[PDB]
Amino acid sequence: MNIFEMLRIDEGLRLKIYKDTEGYYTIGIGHLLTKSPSLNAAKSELDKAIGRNCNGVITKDEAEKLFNQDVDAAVRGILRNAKLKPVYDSLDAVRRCALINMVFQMGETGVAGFTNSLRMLQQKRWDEAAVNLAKSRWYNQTPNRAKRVITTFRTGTWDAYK
Ligand SMILES: [Cl-]
Ligand SMILES: [Cl-]
Repeated sequence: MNIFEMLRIDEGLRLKIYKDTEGYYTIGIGHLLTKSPSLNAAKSELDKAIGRNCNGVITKDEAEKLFNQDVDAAVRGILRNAKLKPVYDSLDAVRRCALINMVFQMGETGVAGFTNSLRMLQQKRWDEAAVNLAKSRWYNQTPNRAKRVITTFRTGTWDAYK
């Protein structure tokens, strides 16, 4: 299993503008378009993203293209971030996927806000980091996904996804 497969499980795939768990306009594989209430602001962001007139709908190829860009951007952001980079470098391959997952869903900033959990992952205190990660809005708002990512951190295997 790889990052793409993991995130595809967590975000699903939709070819028409949709609202995410938070009520924000999204398309494809978790590609956030806008936080603006306007469906028109979304359609416009969509056209800009695709470079064509989409009218709120895209093909699977287009969805996958956006997906490739988003994962690449997530990874490059972690590698450029002073707070994230060191955690990342310290982890094993599977657990690195889990940090990418969080950054994809919640942005660099968000993640960088989990100070204490980050410190615990760095020290490799798995069970304790797991407990701390759960004490978050993230866990309360999307418990099944959070559980999956959290289990990945705790065990270092893909069991939660299998
Ligand atoms: Cl809490
Ligand atoms: Cl969930």
